[PDB]
This record gives sequence, structure tokens and C-alpha cells, in this order.
Amino acid sequence: GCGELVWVGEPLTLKYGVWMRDPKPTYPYTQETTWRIDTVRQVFEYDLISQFYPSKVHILPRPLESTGAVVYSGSLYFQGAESRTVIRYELNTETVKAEKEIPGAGYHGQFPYSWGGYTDIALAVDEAGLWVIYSTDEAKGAIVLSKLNPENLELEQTWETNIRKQSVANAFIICGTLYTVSSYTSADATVNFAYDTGTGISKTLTIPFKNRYKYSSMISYNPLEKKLFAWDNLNMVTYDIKLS
Repeated sequence: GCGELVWVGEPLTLKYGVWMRDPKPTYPYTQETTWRIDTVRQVFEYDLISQFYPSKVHILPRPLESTGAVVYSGSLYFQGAESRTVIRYELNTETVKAEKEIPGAGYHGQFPYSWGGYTDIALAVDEAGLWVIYSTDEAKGAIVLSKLNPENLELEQTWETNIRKQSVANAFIICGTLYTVSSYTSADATVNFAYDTGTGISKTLTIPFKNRYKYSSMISYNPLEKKLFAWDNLNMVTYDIKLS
């Protein structure tokens, strides 16, 4: 079921916008339900994968800072533009259920990934729940990650890791372990680091990770599908994975 990452597959290309799926589908939504963020204030909802024309359009109370948002358990979790605020938007009721300032988090170009953009703060979902990836001046730009309560966005647990956020191209979480992607000159990137939140143990890795562009892609692990989804500003792609 879970384990340490050992292999990543070749990226496979899947309207043109960022697509999101819920890894914990909640009635009235199902696994067929998909949401599109137009690229960034309307969320298009598609009940079926066939219509995927929209069955509904949501107007968010605030624009997104970046595409590093997630749908989880029936809510859209996103960062408000020009803020360090994470917002929980319940999609079926169109209600803002929670708002949270990520304490000390840099935003809007303070702690981006190596290739830039407004990638200071990213949300993620794994087998254990909802996470936020960021950094702070206190942490001196090292990656900080916090487990979020999905109901009220309290920070149930926080870890300060030993990797510099601006030195890596991207990051994702699988089975409670933070993985980063290298920012080398060539497309022959690697998963170069792992921090296991279950033990506090980190290590340097060399797993090949094929990356098409020097761009701060939106990467979103989907624990229900056991695959990585990524948006590179052109296409949605998926990476298969193998765990030990």
C-alpha cells in the first residue's frame, strides 16, 4: 500500500486548463467528477468525464495566487492571491468554510522553487490527508511542511526539513514523505531528496525524473490513483510510481 519511492514513470500527456480530481470523493460528487481552473477565479465543474461542457461554474470569493491548489473531500483548498492565506471553499454549497494565515509563510516571490513564479506556498494531499509546503524567514528558506486539519485548517503538525526550497525545482508528498525534484540544467532531473515525516529521517536520492520544461510545474500527487499529476502550463501529465 505505502512505502518509499523507488521509481517514477515517463510523463504521459492526458478545454485547456488545470484539471483537479478529488482523492476522497464525497457525495454528491463521485470519481467521475472533475474541476477545471481557467488560466484564475472561476472553477468549472464537470459531473461526468464525458462532459469533461461544464455542469456548473463556481465563482470564488478571491482569485488564486497560483495553480498549487487541491480538491479534497468536497472542498477546494487554495491560496489567496497576494497573501499567505489558505482558503477552504466547499464546492457543493459554494461556502467559505475556513481561512488560515500560514504562520510566518513567505509569499509572492519570497521562497519560490528554483525556476520561480509565485510558488512560495503549495497544497498537497496524500494517504494521510492535507498538507501545505512553504518556508519562513525563521527557517531560512528551508522547506517547511505542515499537516492541515481539513475541517478548520489548523496546523496539526509541522516539520522543518533540511533542504533549501529555492534550490529545488518542485516537491510532492507520498505516504507521508516529502520528495523534491532537482533543478539541473537538463531535462534529466532527479528526485534528489526525501524527508519522512513519520520518522524525521531524510536522505539524498538519485531517482530519474523526466521533466520537459524549466518551469515551476504544478505537481499534485493523487493517493486514490497512486499517480502523480502535473501541469506544465501546456498539458496535464501523469507519472506512474512504484513504492518499496
